[PDB]
Amino acid sequence: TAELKICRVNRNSGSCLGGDEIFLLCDKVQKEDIEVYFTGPGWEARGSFSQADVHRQVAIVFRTPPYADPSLQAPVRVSMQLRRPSDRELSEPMEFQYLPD
Amino acid sequence: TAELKICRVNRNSGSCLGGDEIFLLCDKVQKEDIEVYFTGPGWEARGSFSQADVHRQVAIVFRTPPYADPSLQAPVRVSMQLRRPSDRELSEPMEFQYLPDTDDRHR
Repeated sequence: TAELKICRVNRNSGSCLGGDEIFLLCDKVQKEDIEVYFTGPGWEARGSFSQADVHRQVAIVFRTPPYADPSLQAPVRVSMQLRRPSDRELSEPMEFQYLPD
Repeated sequence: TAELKICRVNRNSGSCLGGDEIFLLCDKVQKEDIEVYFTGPGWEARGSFSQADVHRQVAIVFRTPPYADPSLQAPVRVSMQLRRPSDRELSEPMEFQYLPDTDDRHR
């Protein structure tokens, strides 16, 4: 039922230390059944936010998670995706790059 | 405050030269009847965006207008509000701080 779609973001790169605030505009989602996933080879972490951070079901403001390597020497590419935990549905991925701090 | 309301923004400060991208979350608005109104003593300006920049009536991504003075030496706080042209309704004001900036091409 329904699909997940990332429409726009304020940024697609951030520090490998995590903690950057991201504004993500999306198609209708359910605040109690939604997450933001970051994935790379041998690594996965969720964006940090609460239900109050989901605005009118069409935008999520969250903080990026720390990357697996806190002392990056060059950019690394990971995928950012919306994920509905109930049915495991995933949105098409968006490129996100973690950078040296 | 009645119906127009700014709920959250990605940043509340930017260059006095304008052009900074702002993500503003708000209560329901009509894309063809809404604007972001900046004001200060004897100065007014509007944020720049297209109707396509209004996301599902509850979010606006816009570029800040340039402040009245590009020679700003110290930060200056101004007001930022949602404004509805049709009935001139205004949201409660949010503070925005313009910051000094330079352009090697402008003297």
